[PDB]
Amino acid sequence: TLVHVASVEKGRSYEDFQKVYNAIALKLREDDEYDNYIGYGPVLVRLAWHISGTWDKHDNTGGSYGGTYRFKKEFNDPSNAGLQNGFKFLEPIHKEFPWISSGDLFSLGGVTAVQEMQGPKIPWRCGRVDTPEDTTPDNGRLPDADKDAGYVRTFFQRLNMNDREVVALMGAHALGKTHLKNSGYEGGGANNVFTNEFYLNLLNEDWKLEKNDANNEQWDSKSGYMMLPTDYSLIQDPKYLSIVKEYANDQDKFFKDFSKAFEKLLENGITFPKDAPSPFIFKTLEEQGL
Ligand code: HEM
Ligand SMILES: c1ccc2[nH]cnc2c1
Repeated sequence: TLVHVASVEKGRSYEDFQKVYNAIALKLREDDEYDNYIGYGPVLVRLAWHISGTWDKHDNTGGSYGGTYRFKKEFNDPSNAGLQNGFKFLEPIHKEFPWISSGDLFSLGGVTAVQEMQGPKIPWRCGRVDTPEDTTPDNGRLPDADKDAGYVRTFFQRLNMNDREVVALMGAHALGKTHLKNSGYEGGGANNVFTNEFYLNLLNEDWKLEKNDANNEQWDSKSGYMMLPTDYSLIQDPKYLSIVKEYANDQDKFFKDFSKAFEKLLENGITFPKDAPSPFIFKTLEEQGL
């Protein structure tokens, strides 16, 4: 119903966005201490998903386009607790590059994090345009963690995602950790390297249903790993489980499927002129010798 047309920031081209990529990537390298030396990679990915995950396919409300996370209603969404750190991270980036829209910056931060953490290339398109504060979606559009596969499946229909896209997207839970103070879930062992480990862990660990100090159930393993009830639902549902096994046994296929679904997620709600530039594929720092 609402239409949002991609409008390229004036006169900008690939090299401009590569420059923004690189500033994000260098800071990512710089600020290595954050969250017990996990770095900001994971929270930037989470931020990019939460700013896109407000989308509603039925009326094209929410979505990354409007960059509405900058307004207090959305930034104070309880579902977004902890994400202020990612916002604070990108603040000097925005100040150095004031011409990039908020939506483009938030989504590009997510792409950059994934690639720098050795995940797949994620094609990325520019052209999100900031929209006014009253276009900010209401709280409560992001998913709950204490639910089952049916919830997860239904939830993601609203973002136009199918079983394979959901299971692939969840693979980002290889990254970073939960924070009791943020979500009511107790962090387990944490990584900042993007791999298909989330699926391996699901299938190979000895999971026990435990209560954490916030009185929420989560699945914990002797090895110090953890899963959310919605994570675990991927192996409880037989359709989800088949895909989990696939990604666990095929790193390349996971990367390819993640790349597509993550780009899709970041682009939901946006109309790209026939006219628009092709998606950009940014080189990593290591590819550039930086
Ligand atoms: C049913 C879906 C999902 C639910 C219930 C869920 C729930 C959560 C929870 C509770 C947190 C911890 C927040 C805090 O304690 O710091 C979180 C962390 C995170 N989520 Fe999800 N999530 C879902 C899907 C996704 C998807 C689609 C992505 C991205 C493609 C993703 C990326 C992340 C990342 C990277 C973290 C780690 C953040 C950090 O370490 O600071 N999540 N998830
Ligand atoms: C968020 C972050 C890390 C995770 N590891 C397993 N499930 C997770 C959710």
